[PDB]
Amino acid sequence: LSRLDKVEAEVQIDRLITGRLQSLQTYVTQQLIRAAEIRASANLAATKM
Amino acid sequence: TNVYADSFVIRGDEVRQIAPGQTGKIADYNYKLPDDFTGCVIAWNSNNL
Repeated sequence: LSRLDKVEAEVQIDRLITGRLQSLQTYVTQQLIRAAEIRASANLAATKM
Repeated sequence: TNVYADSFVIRGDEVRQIAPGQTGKIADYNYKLPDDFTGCVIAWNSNNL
């Protein structure tokens, strides 16, 4: 921001948001997959318990 | 639906300041195009008048 006049920042902050927003969806989609992995393990624990 | 036709006279150098989302004196303190704009900028010389 403070380097540029905002009408340019609107462009740049995309490549930040587009980057970070993605990096979340990577991390999130990971957790969901990893959650199910624990999920099946938790079901096995309930079965053994 | 409803158009706004507003006109004025500026210098032949400062007209590049007239652009939606730029800086310089005419767009800084004189006349301000918005951040999200639709219309056309029509510009010509009237040096003979």
